[PDB]
Order: sequence, then C-alpha cells, then structure tokens
Amino acid sequence: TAAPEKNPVDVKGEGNETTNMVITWKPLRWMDWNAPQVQYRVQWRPQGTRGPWQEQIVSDPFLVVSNTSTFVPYEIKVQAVNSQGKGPEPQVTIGYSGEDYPQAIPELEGIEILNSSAVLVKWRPVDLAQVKGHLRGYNVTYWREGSQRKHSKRHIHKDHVVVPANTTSVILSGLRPYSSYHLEVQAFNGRGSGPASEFTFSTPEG
Ligand SMILES: *[C@@H]1O[C@H](CO)[C@@H](O)[C@H](O)[C@H]1NC(C)=O
Ligand SMILES: *[C@@H]1O[C@H](CO)[C@@H](O)[C@H](O)[C@H]1NC(C)=O
Ligand SMILES: *[C@@H]1O[C@H](CO)[C@@H](O)[C@H](O)[C@H]1NC(C)=O
Ligand SMILES: *[C@@H]1O[C@H](CO)[C@@H](O)[C@H](O)[C@H]1NC(C)=O
Ligand SMILES: *[C@@H]1O[C@H](CO)[C@@H](O)[C@H](O)[C@H]1NC(C)=O
Repeated sequence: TAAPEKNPVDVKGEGNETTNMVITWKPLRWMDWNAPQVQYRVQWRPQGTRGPWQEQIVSDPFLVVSNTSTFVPYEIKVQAVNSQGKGPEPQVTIGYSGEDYPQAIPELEGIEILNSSAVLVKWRPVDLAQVKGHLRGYNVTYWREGSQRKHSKRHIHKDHVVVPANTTSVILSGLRPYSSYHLEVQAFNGRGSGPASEFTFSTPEG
C-alpha cells in the first residue's frame, strides 16, 4: 500500500441548471489505488473571481456544485487521495455552470437578392458574452405571404435553416418569384434560442 498512482482523467464541469455545475471524472482503475479504498479531492473556484478554493472530498466520481451564477467558468482540480497520501498535484481544467437562454438578437449586415428564387441573408456574429452559453449555431426562420390558410397543425409552414455558429451567412433557395417573405434570425446554445430579429424582403418577377 502507498499513495495513489495517478489522478483521474476526463474531468468535466457542466450543469443541468443555471444554478449548478456538475463536475465529473473517470473513476480510477483499482490497480492505480494502492489501497483498498480511494477518495477524490475536488477543489474548485470561479474563473474571474479567484478567491479561495472551495474544496470537498467525496468517494463518488461526481460532485454537484450548487448556488452558482448562470453560465460562468470555474477552475477545477481532481486529485485522488487514500490513507497513504495524495496523488500528484492535479492538472487544472475549466468547466461552466448551467446554460441559459440567449440575450443576443442578431444584427443584419445585408440581404442580397440573387434570383427570383434565392437570396443570401448575411448577419453579424453575436457578442458571445450575451449568449450565456456555448454558441452552437444560428437559426433562420422564413415564411411566405400566407394567402391560403385551410390547415392548422402545419398551416403556412414556417421553414427554417440551421447553420453552425461560425457561418454568418446562408443562401435560401426554393423561393417563389414575386412574393413577400418574413424572416427571423436567432442565436441558440444548448438551452434554447434567443429573441428573433425581424426582417422582410421581396423576390423579383422571374
Ligand atoms: C442534475 O444532475 C444531477 C446529477 O449530478 C441530478 O442529481 C439532478 O437531479 C439533475 N437535475 C436535473 C434538473 O436534471
Ligand atoms: C451563494 O452564492 C452567492 C454568490 O453567488 C454568495 O454571495 C452567497 O453567500 C452564497 N450563499 C451560500 C449559502 O453559499
Ligand atoms: C438561384 O440562385 C442560386 C444562388 O445560389 C443558384 O443556386 C440557382 O442556380 C439560381 N436559380 C436560377 C433559376 O437562376
Ligand atoms: C429555432 O431553432 C430551434 C432549435 O434549434 C427550433 O425551435 C426551431 O427549429 C427554430 N425556430 C423556429 C421558429 O423554427
Ligand atoms: C466557433 O468559433 C469559436 C471562435 O471563433 C470557437 O471557439 C468555436 O469552437 C467554434 N465552434 C465550433 C463548433 O468549433
């Protein structure tokens, strides 16, 4: 019997609620314990504030951190410990509290009319500090004038395009010539989508 051989890997820090941050790691292989029982030394503090480290020694491979702010980064260290001592100093990982709906509305750059049937919608990248999460993509919902209206579960179908978070334009084809479209653009993360910006445009006679 001796100190633990290695510290855990696969440290992660992600909450399911904007008031918590679940921390997790990979339980150590028993060959790495060097004793018949092993605990995990878990130190954490926000990144930015850098006060004292909060600390807690639990035996399960996870620790629920509560009473947090919405989506804020924490420094995280996990260190195996037993009767004989501690493992090497842990390596520092970063992890965030829960995600929340986005505050950023997307600002227009220009809407370029290509055909009687296609248009290139170009918005600006959103301020990440307003996303309150990991920016996952952008959400572009467009619909036609809407003249007929005889159905419900699927009336005047509002089509939409999903693009990654690092493309700041999209082409929208398949349009009807000489029509009026509305248009909404949203950022989204894991939680949800932010408020939509509103725009209209018109297709040529074709
Ligand atoms: C969040 O995850 C923890 C497990 O770490 C669980 O106990 C809790 O019930 C979860 N809450 C929600 C709302 O999913
Ligand atoms: C909860 O968190 C706030 C800061 O986020 C802190 O000021 C307050 O004292 C905390 N309370 C407890 C019981 O941890
Ligand atoms: C409409 O414009 C798009 C631009 O991407 C192009 O793919 C398509 O060929 C055009 N259609 C016609 C009929 O010009
Ligand atoms: C916005 O995207 C979300 C998920 O990405 C989903 O509710 C939907 O596809 C989009 N919104 C609309 C109104 O289509
Ligand atoms: C999008 O770009 C940012 C920085 O510009 C980057 O950190 C992020 O990982 C990118 N998204 C994906 C899915 O790789």
